Amino acid sequence: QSKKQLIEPVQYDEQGMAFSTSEGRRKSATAQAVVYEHGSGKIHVNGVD
RNA sequence: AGUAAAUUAAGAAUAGAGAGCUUAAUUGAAUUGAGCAAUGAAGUACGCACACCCGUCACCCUCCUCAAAUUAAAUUAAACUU
Ligand SMILES: [Mg+2]
Repeated sequence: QSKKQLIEPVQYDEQGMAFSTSEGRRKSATAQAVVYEHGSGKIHVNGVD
């Protein structure tokens, strides 16, 4: 049993910036984050700050 | 331990009727042993006495024995003289 995280791929946007996506589940909530390799720390949740 | 707590929603059943019941969700803890030891099991030893006691005195009836003398009921060797 490999207790080692399964690294996600690194996709590319139309602009060409690198980004990865992953799902998360806590209680009944489910989230789908889309981290970008380069940014200024701007997190937008459901299109809101 | 997503527990307690708190806050919500729905459902069953009714024509209507619960502060009840069932189910779902949200927020979300504190604590978990230097005893003073309660049960249930395991092991361990011992305690108990039955198969779930004696003593005295209480009324009851019976045989038994001795027992004071009394009253008797009755018994028994027979010898001896000419
Ligand atoms: Mg009602």
